[PDB]
Amino acid sequence: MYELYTLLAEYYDTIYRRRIERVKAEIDFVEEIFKEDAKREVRRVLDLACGTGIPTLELAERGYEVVGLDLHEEMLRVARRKAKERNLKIEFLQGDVLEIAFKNEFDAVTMFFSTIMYFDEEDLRKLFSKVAEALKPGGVFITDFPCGPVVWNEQKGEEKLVIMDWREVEPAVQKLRFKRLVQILRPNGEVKAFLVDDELNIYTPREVRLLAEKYFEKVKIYGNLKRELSPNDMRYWIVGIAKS
Amino acid sequence: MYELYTLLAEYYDTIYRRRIERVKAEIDFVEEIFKEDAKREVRRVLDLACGTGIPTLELAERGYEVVGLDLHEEMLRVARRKAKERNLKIEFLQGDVLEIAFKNEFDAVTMFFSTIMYFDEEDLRKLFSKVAEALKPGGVFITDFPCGPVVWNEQKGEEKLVIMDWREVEPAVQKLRFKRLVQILRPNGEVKAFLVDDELNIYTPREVRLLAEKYFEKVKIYGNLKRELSPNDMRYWIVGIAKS
Amino acid sequence: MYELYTLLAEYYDTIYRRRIERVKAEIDFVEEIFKEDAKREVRRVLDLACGTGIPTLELAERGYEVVGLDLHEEMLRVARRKAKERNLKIEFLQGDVLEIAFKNEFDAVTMFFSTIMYFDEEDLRKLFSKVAEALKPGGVFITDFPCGPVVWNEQKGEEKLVIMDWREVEPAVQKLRFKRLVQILRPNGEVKAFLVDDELNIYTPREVRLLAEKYFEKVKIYGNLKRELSPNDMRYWIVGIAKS
Amino acid sequence: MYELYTLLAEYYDTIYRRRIERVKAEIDFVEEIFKEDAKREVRRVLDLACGTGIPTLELAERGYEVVGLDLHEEMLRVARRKAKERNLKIEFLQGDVLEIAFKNEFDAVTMFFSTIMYFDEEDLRKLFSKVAEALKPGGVFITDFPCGPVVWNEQKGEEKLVIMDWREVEPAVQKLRFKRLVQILRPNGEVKAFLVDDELNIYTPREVRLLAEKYFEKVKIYGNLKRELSPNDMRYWIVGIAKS
Amino acid sequence: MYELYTLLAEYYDTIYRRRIERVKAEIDFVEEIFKEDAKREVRRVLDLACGTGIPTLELAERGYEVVGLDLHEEMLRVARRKAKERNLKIEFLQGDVLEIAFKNEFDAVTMFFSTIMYFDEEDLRKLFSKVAEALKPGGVFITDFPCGPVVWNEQKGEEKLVIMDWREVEPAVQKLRFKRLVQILRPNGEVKAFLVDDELNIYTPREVRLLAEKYFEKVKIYGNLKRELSPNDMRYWIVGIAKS
Amino acid sequence: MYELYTLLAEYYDTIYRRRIERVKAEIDFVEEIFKEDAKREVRRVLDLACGTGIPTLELAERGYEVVGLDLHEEMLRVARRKAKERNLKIEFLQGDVLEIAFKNEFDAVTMFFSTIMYFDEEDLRKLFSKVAEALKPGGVFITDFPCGPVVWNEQKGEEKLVIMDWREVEPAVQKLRFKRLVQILRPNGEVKAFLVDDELNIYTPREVRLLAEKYFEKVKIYGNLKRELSPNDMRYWIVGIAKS
Ligand SMILES: Nc1ncnc2c1ncn2[C@@H]1O[C@H](CSCC[C@H](N)C(=O)O)[C@@H](O)[C@H]1O
Ligand SMILES: Nc1ncnc2c1ncn2[C@@H]1O[C@H](CSCC[C@H](N)C(=O)O)[C@@H](O)[C@H]1O
Ligand SMILES: Nc1ncnc2c1ncn2[C@@H]1O[C@H](CSCC[C@H](N)C(=O)O)[C@@H](O)[C@H]1O
Ligand SMILES: Nc1ncnc2c1ncn2[C@@H]1O[C@H](CSCC[C@H](N)C(=O)O)[C@@H](O)[C@H]1O
Ligand SMILES: Nc1ncnc2c1ncn2[C@@H]1O[C@H](CSCC[C@H](N)C(=O)O)[C@@H](O)[C@H]1O
Ligand SMILES: Nc1ncnc2c1ncn2[C@@H]1O[C@H](CSCC[C@H](N)C(=O)O)[C@@H](O)[C@H]1O
Ligand SMILES: [Mg+2]
Ligand SMILES: [Mg+2]
Repeated sequence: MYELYTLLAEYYDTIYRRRIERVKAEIDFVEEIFKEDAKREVRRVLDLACGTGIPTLELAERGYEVVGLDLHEEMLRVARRKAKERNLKIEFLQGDVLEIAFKNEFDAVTMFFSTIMYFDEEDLRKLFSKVAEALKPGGVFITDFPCGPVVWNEQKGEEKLVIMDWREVEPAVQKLRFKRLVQILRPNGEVKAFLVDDELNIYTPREVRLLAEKYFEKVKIYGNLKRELSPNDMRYWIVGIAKS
Repeated sequence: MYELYTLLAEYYDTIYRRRIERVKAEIDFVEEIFKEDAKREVRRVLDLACGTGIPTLELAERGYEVVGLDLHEEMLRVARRKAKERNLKIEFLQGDVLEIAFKNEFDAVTMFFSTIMYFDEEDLRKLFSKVAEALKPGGVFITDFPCGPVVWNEQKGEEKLVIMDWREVEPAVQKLRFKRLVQILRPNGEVKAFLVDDELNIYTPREVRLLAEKYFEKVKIYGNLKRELSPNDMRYWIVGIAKS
Repeated sequence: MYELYTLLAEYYDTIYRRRIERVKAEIDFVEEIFKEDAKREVRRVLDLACGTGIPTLELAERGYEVVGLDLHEEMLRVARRKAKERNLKIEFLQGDVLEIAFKNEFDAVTMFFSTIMYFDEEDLRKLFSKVAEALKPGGVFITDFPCGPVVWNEQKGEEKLVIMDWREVEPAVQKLRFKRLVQILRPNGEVKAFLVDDELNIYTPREVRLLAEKYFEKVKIYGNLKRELSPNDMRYWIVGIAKS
Repeated sequence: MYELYTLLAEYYDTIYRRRIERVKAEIDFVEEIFKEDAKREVRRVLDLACGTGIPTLELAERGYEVVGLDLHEEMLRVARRKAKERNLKIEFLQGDVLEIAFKNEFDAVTMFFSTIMYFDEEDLRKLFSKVAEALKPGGVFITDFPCGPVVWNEQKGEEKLVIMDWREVEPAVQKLRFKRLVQILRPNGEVKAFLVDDELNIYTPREVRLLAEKYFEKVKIYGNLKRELSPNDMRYWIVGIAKS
Repeated sequence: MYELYTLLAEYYDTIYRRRIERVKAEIDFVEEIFKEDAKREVRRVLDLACGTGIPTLELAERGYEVVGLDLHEEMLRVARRKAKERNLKIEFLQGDVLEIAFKNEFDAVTMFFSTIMYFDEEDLRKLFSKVAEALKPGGVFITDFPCGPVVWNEQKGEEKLVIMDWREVEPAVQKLRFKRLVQILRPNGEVKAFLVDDELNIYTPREVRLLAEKYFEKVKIYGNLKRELSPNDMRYWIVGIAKS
Repeated sequence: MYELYTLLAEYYDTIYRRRIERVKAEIDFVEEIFKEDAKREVRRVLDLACGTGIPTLELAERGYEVVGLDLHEEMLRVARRKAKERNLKIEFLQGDVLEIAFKNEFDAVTMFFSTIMYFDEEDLRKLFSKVAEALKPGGVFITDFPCGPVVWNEQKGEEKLVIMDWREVEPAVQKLRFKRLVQILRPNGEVKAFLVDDELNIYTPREVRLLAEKYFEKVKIYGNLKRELSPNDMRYWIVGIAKS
């Protein structure tokens, strides 16, 4: 597990070129949540499992004081490099999100790009509990998650990446095995291959809300970058608002 | 909605011939639950949304004192007819399960064949609350639910039924539109057709346990007629045990 | 052929409830075309193969002087009924679009909802030629077209419609056989069924442009209700602008 | 079973319009087999399970003396009617092919259009045994066989036929349940529907040969109207040649 | 051909980890067959095409005197290694099963895991003939057989295996081309790949029986580890019982 | 782009072994066109984008005086090598087909195997214009084109090729991204991989005829190696006849 965040860390931004191309639209939505859902001015944000800091840097660019936390130093290495290149001041920390000990010191806490799926029910409750403890009164928690083999390609410099994704689902226990073979091709034909194989957890929007309402005064479920939920939306946002 | 239980009531057992052919194995499992999970002797059972009483009669046949409740008299008419023909004594009552008012008088309450899907979150909570009140200490609540067009046929007397089912899912709001066209063919080619169109709710096993855990001391999740849950099971059983 | 416009005419608006629900967004786009693409003020519009007048009435409601033409009186009957009920003054005429003889008297000519598909190459050229002759200098022609069995349902009063669609394509000759079985169910189960079976022609956006550029000074291809064309758009609009 | 040959007999030729359009191509092949595989002159032919006599009539028209045998009078009625209309002399008899008692009476025995699928292993042996008895030395036995829901349509006069086929396969016992809903639509929308539900047997080319070799000194397997078998052929022909 | 048994021999047990996890369940069934179908005591067993001896070892472990025969030394090397490690006495021989010359020497002869698919009709007869010669009166012959691209993965120590299977079928000649790309990934990304490309033969339960009945006084067809055959079983077992 | 014609040039004929195995039938058709459609005797032929010269050599072998032109020297190297080995005299030239300047000097111009797809509308017009100039009166222009991942394999010497193809279509702009991963496996498992990634253009038969009709007196559309077009043909041939 975590092959994507260690050995493939330097290729993460390449693999997720699309996610980056639309980070601005996503943070526009996040700021609307800060403005309409939060019950306090949002200035300091804790971005959990920040990875290479794609949304982290976008938030920083807009004036937020951001602290990013990630389990893997290989990912943080990339985030710090980009922050330095863009003259953005962000505090990047290594650590497990389940072990944070911040106490009512962030106006908002975020977890971007389906990361709640890495946690089972017990760990998710632990996470939400720690997030609630990290928030200032009226602060908000924001996290997004989604509803044979597929092949695609990207390119980093002279290296071409051919990626093949497939999944194995176990509905009864709400588990999903996400597999991704990444082949890195050099100009002369030499190849290197790495296999991502992570166990993920499947949750419905209602499930997350039920688990979250236990830690936040109010929880909202939104879809498709709008502060509303439509029947056919395919990506969801859970917004937890701390009592003020 | 409810076309299947009103206009098509007399055709229900024909449409669900398969469900009937395996009711004995299902009740064998239910008795195992009464034995291993219930904390009191099970004698009096309340079967909610009993329909034509397929599992209701099988329980009665084994000596249980059963009370069956259903919203539609058309379904109850079939249940009573079969009970009479089989010399089984069962009290069949018409009524909404959400309006029951029984108090500490049933050793076990059941709801067979995916009927929880007819209730949204709010009504499901209301249902579980009333079920808990109806149960006696150590009593158990048992209910089962599942994980373009598909056509199949059955026959009742001289009439042949061609059934076409299809679904429309709204994932965001966890809603499912179950559509079923039932064509009834007579020997001379004359046809009568009826459209079933019910709005159903989509729940995961974890989700139901969460909503139920609030009303029962303990809640268990089982699969495929075994007091355990395997990764690939496709039919689930939720068992609520009243504190004893 | 044309079963949908004769025997099923009174059910057309029911079958296409969705098309109606979004006619306002479509005419908003049409007016943007009038404003930005036309080289003259648009007041009088000829709506060819107007059917039940869905977009025809919407245009009339907005102040345009509209003339609607359709081959089938059964469709016009519906259009006139709705126009009268809404106090909209529209001149509805019966006739073949390939036989129009209007001479430079319309500011714009429209053909809505994939109707160019009913015409093969030769007839399409004839149509475009007649449309060009009907337009005032700087006027515009606007028409939209799209890129096992599928079942769905609608309802008109007490009647329920179960619709099954399937197609048979002949790529070599760019022909498509559009088939639709419409079953009309009455409350007591009695049913009436009609089969739509029309031969349609398949065209690419570039094909239509090449055929249209021969009759209009300038032709534009737009997609998805925007005066631009994106790689993945699935519905197209051809806009022909007459020399001014 | 047999609904297609009784209640739907008068619609058989309509449903199998294509099977008819290429009957000449098929008989050309059959004659090639008489000429190259038969070790005697073929004059008198016994066409088993002749149905509406589609190939039976084509043979007679070419000078062959043919006797057609079928279990259903409803099918023979159509065959005789066509034989009469085309002034072709053919002896059409009603009877079960498993009960024939002919002996050294025919130069060739045929069974067209996948009918062997109606007989299980035991009955197929009985049939082959009877066919061998009916043949004259050097005579030949010829029969063809192939390797949802799917909806299609046809038309007979003013009546339109909408046909929906689907199958249920039992691989272990090599059984196939072929279902076909035939809806007959009148111009005014009135409908008549019949359900075809036959149990068929699945055989591979190898199987048939192994079963036939026991009764014919020589058994050949051909495909796609050629006296050869290619790896990807999808329609097979078994030819049994009686010892001369 | 045979790439899986030569170049990939040391990876066979990894690729077929599941086939191994249920070897005990399979031998339980095999013993049931020895006990109920064999007309003599089974002590000495000949396991044809034994491979890495997965079932061979399970039999020996239960007291049977087993002789394993395989064409490839690379596979036997693995079997002997495991036999040694588990201190099991087994005589592993290299040789072609089509060339065995045993006579009235074994109480039972086995061929596990679909290997009959490697032989065409002619060679399958030769094999069955040899097996019959090798058996003692009342002895039994047992063999199982079943009814893309698909990608899956496994792991042996630090090496990860990504396997991609696809097939090319020739229905007419009942041939199957089974292709499998096995990519072996080292932790540093280095890769080794081998392509499995075997020609296999397609047989139905009926076929095998017809071919076997010629050499065994009694031939039975079973499915899903039970001495019975159900309509939907997908894995079959052929049991040949020598005349006693 | 062009990876297939540069780095993989020496593997082209192996990858397209099938295309080669049927070149004779294709040239048989081409000669029929020279005979029935050309209005002059065909002796000198210009084969544009000749590649490794598969059809080029077949034409030369039949006595035609051929000039082959290709953008990539790597492909021409293979063509010249084969011509030399087969003692065929052909003039192979390097160059862009869009830059040809031949005038009234070829009896026929050809472009085999879907190469028109490499040109957008503008370049295709430019190409047809230059082809017309290169032809002599009554001369003919002939070109053929077709109507997740798919894996297959081939072999060149000791090297095995596993090829995985997939496509990404942009219907609105009629663009297609043809992707092909070619993995070259050596006996010891070592691998070399190359990614083909070309942008292609999608045209219908009618569309090509429209663009061509502008440069040739007559243009014909044929399908499946016959001087006619059938409804279900999947490969098309466009034939331009210069006015004679
Ligand atoms: N327990 C845990 N604690 C901290 N980070 C974790 C974690 N489990 C997973 N992660 C981190 O989850 C991240 C998922 S990738 C998503 C990255 C980033 N938020 C974005 O929007 O692009 C990885 O960087 C991984 O290292
Ligand atoms: N609110 C409600 N109260 C009581 N019955 C209800 C109900 N909503 C739906 N039902 C009943 O739900 C039943 C579903 S059919 C399943 C029937 C039966 N338990 C069996 O196992 O076969 C119908 O008989 C319907 O009338
Ligand atoms: N040759 C022709 N002349 C006039 N109308 C024609 C025609 N061929 C088809 N039609 C008409 O094409 C219409 C297609 S239905 C689309 C209707 C309408 N424009 C809308 O947007 O809803 C039918 O009303 C049919 O009668
Ligand atoms: N036991 C049996 N004896 C005689 N005919 C039989 C039969 N079982 C089925 N059939 C006949 O099988 C026929 C199959 S339909 C094929 C008909 C015809 N040979 C053709 O080529 O078109 C039906 O007409 C049916 O009545
Ligand atoms: N003609 C032949 N003679 C002996 N073994 C053969 C053979 N053709 C194929 N095989 C062997 O067939 C085996 C198939 S693999 C199945 C192995 C083993 N019986 C099990 O149950 O796991 C390979 O080990 C291969 O070497
Ligand atoms: N602009 C251009 N000018 C010349 N050749 C071109 C070209 N664009 C692509 N090609 C050539 O297109 C060829 C396509 S491969 C088809 C090759 C050959 N006609 C056959 O039938 O097998 C390649 O050899 C490539 O180099
Ligand atoms: Mg845990
Ligand atoms: Mg025409």
